[PDB]
Amino acid sequence: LQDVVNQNAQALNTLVKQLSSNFGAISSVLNDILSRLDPPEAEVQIDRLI
Amino acid sequence: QVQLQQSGPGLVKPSQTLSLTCTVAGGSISSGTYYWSWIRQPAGKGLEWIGRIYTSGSANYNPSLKSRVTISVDTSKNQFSLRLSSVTAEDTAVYYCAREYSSSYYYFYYMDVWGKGTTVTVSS
Amino acid sequence: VYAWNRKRISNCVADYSVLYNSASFSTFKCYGVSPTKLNDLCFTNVYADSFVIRGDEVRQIAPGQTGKIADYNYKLPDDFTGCVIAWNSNNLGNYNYLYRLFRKSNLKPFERDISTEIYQAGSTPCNGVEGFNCYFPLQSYGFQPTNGVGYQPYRVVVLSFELPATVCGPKKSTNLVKNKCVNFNFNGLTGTGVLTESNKKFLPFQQRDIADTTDAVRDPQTLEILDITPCSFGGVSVIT
Amino acid sequence: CVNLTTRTQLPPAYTNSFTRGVYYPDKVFRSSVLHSTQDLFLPFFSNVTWFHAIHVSGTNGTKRFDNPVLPFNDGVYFASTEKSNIIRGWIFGTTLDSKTQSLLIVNNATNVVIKVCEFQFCNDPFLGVYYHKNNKSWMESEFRVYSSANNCTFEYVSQPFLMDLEGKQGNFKNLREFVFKNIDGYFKIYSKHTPINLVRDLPQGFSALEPLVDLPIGINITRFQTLLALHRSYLTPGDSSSGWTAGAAAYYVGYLQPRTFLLKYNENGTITDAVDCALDPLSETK
Amino acid sequence: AIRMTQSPSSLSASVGDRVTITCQASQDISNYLNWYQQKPGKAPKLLIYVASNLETGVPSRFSGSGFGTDFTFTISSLQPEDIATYYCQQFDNLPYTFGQGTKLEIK
Amino acid sequence: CSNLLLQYGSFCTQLNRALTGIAVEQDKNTQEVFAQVKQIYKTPPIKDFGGFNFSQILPDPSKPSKRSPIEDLLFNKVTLGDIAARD
Amino acid sequence: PGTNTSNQVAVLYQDVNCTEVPVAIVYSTGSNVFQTRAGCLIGAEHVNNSYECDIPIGAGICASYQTSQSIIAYTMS
Ligand SMILES: *[C@@H]1O[C@H](CO)[C@@H](O)[C@H](O)[C@H]1NC(C)=O
Ligand SMILES: *[C@@H]1O[C@H](CO)[C@@H](O)[C@H](O)[C@H]1NC(C)=O
Ligand SMILES: *[C@@H]1O[C@H](CO)[C@@H](O)[C@H](O)[C@H]1NC(C)=O
Ligand SMILES: *[C@@H]1O[C@H](CO)[C@@H](O)[C@H](O)[C@H]1NC(C)=O
Ligand SMILES: *[C@@H]1O[C@H](CO)[C@@H](O)[C@H](O)[C@H]1NC(C)=O
Ligand SMILES: *[C@@H]1O[C@H](CO)[C@@H](O)[C@H](O)[C@H]1NC(C)=O
Ligand SMILES: *[C@@H]1O[C@H](CO)[C@@H](O)[C@H](O)[C@H]1NC(C)=O
Ligand SMILES: *[C@@H]1O[C@H](CO)[C@@H](O)[C@H](O)[C@H]1NC(C)=O
Repeated sequence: LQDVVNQNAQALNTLVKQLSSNFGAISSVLNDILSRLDPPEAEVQIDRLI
Repeated sequence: QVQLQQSGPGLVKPSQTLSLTCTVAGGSISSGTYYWSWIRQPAGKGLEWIGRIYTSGSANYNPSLKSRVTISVDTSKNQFSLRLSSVTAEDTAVYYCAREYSSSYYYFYYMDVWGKGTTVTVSS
Repeated sequence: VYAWNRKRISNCVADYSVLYNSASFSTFKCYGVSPTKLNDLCFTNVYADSFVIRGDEVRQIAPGQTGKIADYNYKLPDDFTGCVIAWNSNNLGNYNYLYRLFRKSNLKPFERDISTEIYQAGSTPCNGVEGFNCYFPLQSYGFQPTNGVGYQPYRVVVLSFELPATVCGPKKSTNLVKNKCVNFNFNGLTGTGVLTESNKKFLPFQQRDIADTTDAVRDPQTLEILDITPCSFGGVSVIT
Repeated sequence: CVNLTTRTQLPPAYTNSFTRGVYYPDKVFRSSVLHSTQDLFLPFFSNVTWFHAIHVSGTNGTKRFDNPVLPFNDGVYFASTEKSNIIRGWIFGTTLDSKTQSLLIVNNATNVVIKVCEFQFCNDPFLGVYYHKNNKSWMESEFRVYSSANNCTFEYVSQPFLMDLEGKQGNFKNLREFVFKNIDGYFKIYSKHTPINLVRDLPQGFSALEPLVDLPIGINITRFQTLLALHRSYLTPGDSSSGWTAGAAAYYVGYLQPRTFLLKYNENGTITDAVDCALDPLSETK
Repeated sequence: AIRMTQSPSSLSASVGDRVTITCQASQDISNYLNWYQQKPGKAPKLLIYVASNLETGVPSRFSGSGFGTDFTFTISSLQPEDIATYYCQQFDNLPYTFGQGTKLEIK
Repeated sequence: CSNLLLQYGSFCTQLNRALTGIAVEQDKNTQEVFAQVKQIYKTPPIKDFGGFNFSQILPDPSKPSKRSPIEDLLFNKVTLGDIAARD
Repeated sequence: PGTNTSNQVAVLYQDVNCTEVPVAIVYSTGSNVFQTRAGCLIGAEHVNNSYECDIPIGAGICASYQTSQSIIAYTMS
């Protein structure tokens, strides 16, 4: 029984931690991207993150 | 010209509490530059330091007597006092009060002014 | 170029608008941030390097850009965030802008070498003696006023910075609201949410979660600790 | 200053470093987590030198030990313990002959001052001043054996961080862990004043460091040292008072060898347990 | 505690001679050595707080030298008023311990 | 970001539908495995039981919560700002 | 084994010839090196008796912790 809960929890933690990943972009926070780069060339970064 | 003058009972019965006081004149004891100490000398013997007290209240004593000795300071009246319990035949001595001065850049420590002393005898 | 100056600027609040309104600037370039959005961001240890090149500058000055002067004097980091500016200064015939001639080894970005020793270009090596075919370095480049483009001096200035900031722009500070869903821009970090009270020990400065989401902020003024909680949201079920 | 080239003898001693030298990587708050990261550190158990140069009035017949050469080696450790606040500043640089800017620290006195001057050598212009109870301001005298330079830049003044705490005839109370790091952004400094009752044995308790200052500099450092040789002169030769006599210094040191650590912040926000990775297969598993 | 041992416990000397008394501490005390004078029937008086300098009102004939654990106190020219007991005292250990004393007498 | 996701078909709808189907099917499993009789029987006061004893697994007639010491111990042994799991 | 019981760890090199582990190699010393079809086992002595499996390894070799205090590997019973 403990295995099911442990596996589900670990999977969810990994999914959450995946957010802190720049994926090759300038930053791992989209708000930083918005505040730093204007839309005409921020779409590439946004698309990579998505 | 700071001078220290002692007020004591002179005689204390065995197993009673000896109380001494040293009046400091020529300046206030509340100055943080000095350490005020009690020292004693038995008749015909050498000198044995009993303890000091910093003006802030911190006290320190010879370990051989730490349990029985208590030194206090009263800066509002510029005196400091000694209380020595369980007086014994070896407690007969002249008791001096003295000021110590020290620096922090150079932690040398020396007794630059002394009191006159007071004879304590322990007898019934 | 080989002897550039590094002026560190901090605790300043200047109008980052005239820096491009200057029509004297031949061309304005930014590589890390949007030029219009220069006031919003918070900076840290701004640098003010300055050097000049004879015409063919932009062809060599760029992140990951080769070029003899660029590869022998000063390269930019591959991950670079700055805004270099360039403008002609020929009016300011004048063989005083002496340049380095050649360097045997490539120069690491952000290192300055003042030493000028005649390298052993020829086969004969010598110590302290000008050897055979030893090309003398530090040659003054032609700057005749009537010379055409690509041979004229400039007044290029490169502005590099790092993104604990204390480098503000021309944005006026405002008042604080507690326990309400607001758009907060505290110093560098901005976001949306509700600001509440929380009481822990925060000897370390500023801000923090499993997802690294911020949970507390050090107020730049009236230094205290607030807590950030997302706006109440949830799913809607339409029973019919 | 520098030294009187009194290199009488050099006994090299090695000591086993226990769990020591854990510092805060970045100024971000965390609590009750197990965040793991890689950065500049020193190994949990690495042999380090024990430079027994603490010649407080000599070791035996004014047996004084010098400390001329000490290379930086990409990062440095430091520690010392002594009642007397003889510790005075550190020196950094490659040539130290007005060729590279050298980091000079003066402590105590009024306030701590840090300079990166391009001076030739240790000037010692006023390092012996108004000491003990000379209580007269002649100001005419100056330190004899060496001269002074003038070139300077980036003077910094602050409250003295080289704190002696309570300098008193206690058992053992003072242990300073001044850790110096060099990165392009800024020369980073850490400190931790701890009371430990063992003098020869480096404490095995698990303490942590805290940041001190953020001074931005990008100059190259290849060697370090410390000059406690101020007031080394006897004042008057008949007087024969160099402080007490000459000086003394521990300057227990070591080098970094960076790695990856796993730090466990406690409930309140401090470091309770840190573990290495490559120390052992069990460490890799952890 | 730190034990202090002086070479003479008592001595008799004549007016004008140079007298030297040594003090030895059980272990290295650096230069933390103070010198006290005990006149007959008088309170203790500090003479040499540090070997280098002389305390106020201390006759110039008193000087000190020495190193490590062994220290010397010298009177270049004894006078009849110098009859007294001289004590050395360390403060390296926590107690401000004093020596056993040296009685200096004048012939 | 919301606008830029609109150019990717209906990925979000597919994922949401899949997860909703998951959520439905677990509770279906529970209803299937547990609810097999539609007459909630009442526990008779245990007196005879031919001499056998059952006080450990029948729900406690004392505490209002219809649990048993075996059941309570089983619940307490499992280790799962409202808390949803271990982490 | 469990950290509560001890801290002694042993290493296993997968399908690396024990006759060639000198190329592969405080645990690199030759103290008790055993060869299994699953690889080269370093840090545990070999035992000849038969016990139930506690930590599987490969090819039937099962390892356990029994007391002075060290790790053993044996044919699974
Ligand atoms: C900035 O605000 C702080 C808030 O306490 C205040 O103390 C300080 O004087 C202000 N600085 C000024 C007005 O220059
Ligand atoms: C430190 O040096 C000693 C020398 O006696 C050595 O035995 C020990 O293994 C060394 N520590 C290491 C290598 O971690
Ligand atoms: C400071 O350095 C300059 C070299 O740029 C030198 O000319 C000057 O004499 C120096 N100042 C001194 C030695 O006081
Ligand atoms: C800094 O000094 C070190 C000393 O080892 C050297 O390796 C390095 O190349 C130097 N960096 C420079 C000169 O930029
Ligand atoms: C955290 O601080 C509290 C303050 O009451 C203290 O009780 C607790 O022991 C601290 N936690 C530590 C030291 O790990
Ligand atoms: C059944 O178990 C209960 C629980 O302890 C006990 O009170 C009762 O006496 C038992 N009845 C038997 C053993 O017949
Ligand atoms: C392992 O070494 C032995 C040495 O006798 C050799 O016969 C065998 O072929 C080797 N196995 C390999 C290389 O897979
Ligand atoms: C285990 O068996 C092998 C097979 O011959 C033998 O070499 C070894 O000595 C034995 N170990 C024992 C009996 O402890």
